Amino acid sequence: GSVFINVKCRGSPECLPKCKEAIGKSAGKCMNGKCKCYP
Repeated sequence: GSVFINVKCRGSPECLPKCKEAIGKSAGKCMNGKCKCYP
């Protein structure tokens, strides 16, 4: 499962820097309006 973060998004690319800062990897997607990250 992905790591859920409380950061809203309208597409997946914007999540990559948010994920990198939250969990340390530029790996993620926007799902149901919030970023999901993969450590």
